[PDB]
Amino acid sequence: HLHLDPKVREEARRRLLSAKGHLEGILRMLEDEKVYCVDVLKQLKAVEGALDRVGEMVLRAHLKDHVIVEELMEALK
Amino acid sequence: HLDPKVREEARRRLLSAKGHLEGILRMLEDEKVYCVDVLKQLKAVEGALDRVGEMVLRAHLKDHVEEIVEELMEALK
Amino acid sequence: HLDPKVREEARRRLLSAKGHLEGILRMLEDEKVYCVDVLKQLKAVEGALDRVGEMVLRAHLKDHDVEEIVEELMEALK
Amino acid sequence: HLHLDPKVREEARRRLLSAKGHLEGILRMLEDEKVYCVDVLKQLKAVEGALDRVGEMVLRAHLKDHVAIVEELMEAL
Repeated sequence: HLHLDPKVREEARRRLLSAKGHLEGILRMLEDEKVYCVDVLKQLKAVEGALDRVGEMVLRAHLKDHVIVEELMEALK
Repeated sequence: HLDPKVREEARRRLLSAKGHLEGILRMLEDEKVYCVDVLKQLKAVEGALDRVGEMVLRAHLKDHVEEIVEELMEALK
Repeated sequence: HLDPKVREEARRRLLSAKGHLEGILRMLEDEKVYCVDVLKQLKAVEGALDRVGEMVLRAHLKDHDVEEIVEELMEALK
Repeated sequence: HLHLDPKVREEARRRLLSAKGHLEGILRMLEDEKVYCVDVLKQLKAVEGALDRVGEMVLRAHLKDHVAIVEELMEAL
């Protein structure tokens, strides 16, 4: 629906690849025996923080374009 | 140590979340992007992550001073 | 500027939120406290605040210097 | 259900009083004619941030106690 600026696209793709790499790390850690509950929670929050950052970039580009409301709101909620 | 059963369930759930994350990557690697669809997919993945975080916290809590609480709050905050 | 009707609705909703907030204050000013209820009341007040922010955001959006506009918004949304 | 430490109680009380003071400020600002949407959103976010701090205080106290139910807590979180 939008031809995203390659710069924002490549930037978002980099942050998600990182998020993905990080999630694969948690998956591997979950293969170990002495894995701590707190470590899992912390790392999950880290992946979440990275996704939020990508969401902001996408939201930014979406708004700049349109600056529709119900659909946007529905997505933010 | 995180319960082995929760560990297994967490692995299964995060593997799917990881697959979902790659779907978002593919959406971005396309020149045309539906920003709101992407925002929704991101929230969906965040929701799946939250559910696993919820499951691990619950087991960690059912299980259960200063050190304990301190580490938990650190993980939560 | 923020729609006059929105400012009005926002004041009414925030006045109740404030009244709710004082209730949490009274709960704490009590030597005996139900932690779980206090956590629930807080989340309830947080929800009322969110609904007001939601209303204000919506009106702000329905209305819409693109660059500057988005910059400020994202700054508010933080 | 719990005889909260006067120290924590007075601290949570002080922070809520400030939160309330801040909310009454927003209410007054909403009486002005040139109020900006972003300012309201920002200040509301500030009130929320202060409420989160009091909750983290109440949660820490709740946890220390019970570590020394899970459904009710999760339910509240």
